[PDB]
Amino acid sequence: EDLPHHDEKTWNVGSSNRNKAENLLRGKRDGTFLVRESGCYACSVVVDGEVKHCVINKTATGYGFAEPYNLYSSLKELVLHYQHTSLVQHNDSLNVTLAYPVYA
Repeated sequence: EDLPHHDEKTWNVGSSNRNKAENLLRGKRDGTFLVRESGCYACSVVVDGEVKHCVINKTATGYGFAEPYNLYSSLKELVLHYQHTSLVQHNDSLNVTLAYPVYA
């Protein structure tokens, strides 16, 4: 019953790239997502039938999608927040939550 997001291996694919992310998310439902590393981090998430990508900033104050909200202490804390809060506030093309970990 607890969210699958609590196991970071269900969504953090480690060192990867945009193409690999597209192949992993192809055919997945809206809200399926992953976090990838290498520009250190990014989020790939399915929105309205398309795979979308955005940067995850790693700053002095924490992780986030945009200032003044780069304040999450870890990637897991970031993911848990955006599991219930839409990314739409940061981008009108990203009206989605991080609902389904790619490997859950």
